[PDB]
Amino acid sequence: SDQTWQPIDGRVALIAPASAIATEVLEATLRQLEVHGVDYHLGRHVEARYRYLAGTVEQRLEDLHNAFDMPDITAVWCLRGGYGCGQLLPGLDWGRLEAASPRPLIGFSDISVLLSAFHRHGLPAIHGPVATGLGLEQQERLASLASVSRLLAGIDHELPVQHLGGHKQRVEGALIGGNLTALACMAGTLGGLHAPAGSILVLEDVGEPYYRLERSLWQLLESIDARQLGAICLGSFTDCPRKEVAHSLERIFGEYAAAIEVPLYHHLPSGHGAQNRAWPYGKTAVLEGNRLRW
Amino acid sequence: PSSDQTWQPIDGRVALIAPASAIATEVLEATLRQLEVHGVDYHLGRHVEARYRYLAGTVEQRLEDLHNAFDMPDITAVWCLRGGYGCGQLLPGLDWGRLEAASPRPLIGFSDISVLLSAFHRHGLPAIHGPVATGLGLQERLASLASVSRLLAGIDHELPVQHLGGHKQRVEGALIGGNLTALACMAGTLGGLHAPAGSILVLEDVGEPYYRLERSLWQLLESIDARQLGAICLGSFTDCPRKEVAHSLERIFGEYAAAIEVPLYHHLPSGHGAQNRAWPYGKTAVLEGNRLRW
Repeated sequence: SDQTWQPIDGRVALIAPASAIATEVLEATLRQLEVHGVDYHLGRHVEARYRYLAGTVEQRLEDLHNAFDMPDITAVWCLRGGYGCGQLLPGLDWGRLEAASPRPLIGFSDISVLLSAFHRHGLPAIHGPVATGLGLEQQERLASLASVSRLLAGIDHELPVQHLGGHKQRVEGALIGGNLTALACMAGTLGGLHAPAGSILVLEDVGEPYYRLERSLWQLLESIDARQLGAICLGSFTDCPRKEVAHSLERIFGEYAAAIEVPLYHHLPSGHGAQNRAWPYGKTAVLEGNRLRW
Repeated sequence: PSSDQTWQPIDGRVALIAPASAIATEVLEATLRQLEVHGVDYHLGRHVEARYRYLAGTVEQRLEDLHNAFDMPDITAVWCLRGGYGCGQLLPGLDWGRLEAASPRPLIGFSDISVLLSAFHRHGLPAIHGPVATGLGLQERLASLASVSRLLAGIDHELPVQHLGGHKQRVEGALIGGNLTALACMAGTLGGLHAPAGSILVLEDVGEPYYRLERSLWQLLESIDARQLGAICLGSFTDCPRKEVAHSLERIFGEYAAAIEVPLYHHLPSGHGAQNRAWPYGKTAVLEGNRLRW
């Protein structure tokens, strides 16, 4: 059953590399982790505030590095996205991270920037709910949160997806992407999306008018070797007001996919709505039939 | 000497084009009537009334008009009708040789048009950051509109500024920049900001919460040789809601300017408010005390 958590072996490091956390949401999160018998390590600066950021870059870097020093940690679950994790990229000690035993980094939204950087450096990661999702359709939300422990245990390996137009085909490549806006906002920097040839580019977003999505897509595709992608795979675009625009969002995305001669898929249950099922970031997967399979 | 509301004659013909967002018919008509009141001979691009979603026609249609503005021998300025979104889309197909072959005809606009201003500067073509032509068809506003003809005629040479941070010595370099969001959205692409060493980076924006401004600023500065800039000079940040954020906008921009060790000025009367005085894009200027001069 998909609301059922798997035990998480070892300990989960909780860090806040992006936006600041409300105290009551943090405590509610920890109580839910305890319900589920999850042993955790709370980063020492998770309650820090520096404007809307979870502390200074230096504070966030200390917590992320500490998460990689402890030997019993088997996963690093980001508490909140929002904005700010790209700021850490010029300070990360990548060598200290490759040397630690495997511990997938977990999150979505702004955390997409760190997922991509991790993939570039050969480190495991998971695109899924941030841990404060625990402390906030309700059935779908609960299945999404449960999906993290289930993926860490290796017991889920597929999601449903639909091919939009085109023709029947099989696409195999690395799973990359996440939040369109966050990733576009790293183009031209050291944190630009890692997009090896053949990759399946997953995109989702929230809270944007269509012209801002198009602008972001144009930038992202112009900044990578787009024509060498295997596929573009849309998750959800939630709370994105159409405002009388003549073309649907799928028409716009379809025009871009056609321009680069890459197939377009959609309805992956991934993003900012109730459906946000975890998927392994940077692994080889296959688009076949009605699913994405790893 | 003349009042800032007093236009100068524009000799020859002004090409009106719409390389970004679509144009409302009534606003266009009022624009043309104001040009006629001022004795300005104009030519409307064949596709300026095109619509393709929110864009002023397809890429091919807009390229046809832009190219035509450089093919016609009697055109002495190219005044963009509206910004909004879309002119970066023209960069892949733009024939620079065709533009460079034509007699001098400054490109005028702001907002999204900043993207084209920068590309023109990279190709040694004259340009002006100031009101788009539809601003005519909608006292400080009138002075802003008059400043275009006055700058084409070469009679205005300075704008007021105020020092905000960093060293107080004279800065001399090329005037670059414009809209922060639009320029950040070209980072990592063929249309990225042309930012030669020593430049004075002007920035303005509208309608953004502070975290989005910071995200754009971090991207733009990380994507250029920021440390080699001469200065950052802020225009207006119009309708940018603070919403309880603990740090002021001046504090945030101060922190970034300090991080790259570049002096920071503000209160340039340039942007999306009533104060949008024209300045020469890509021209060498001097920033000293309470003035920017060229």
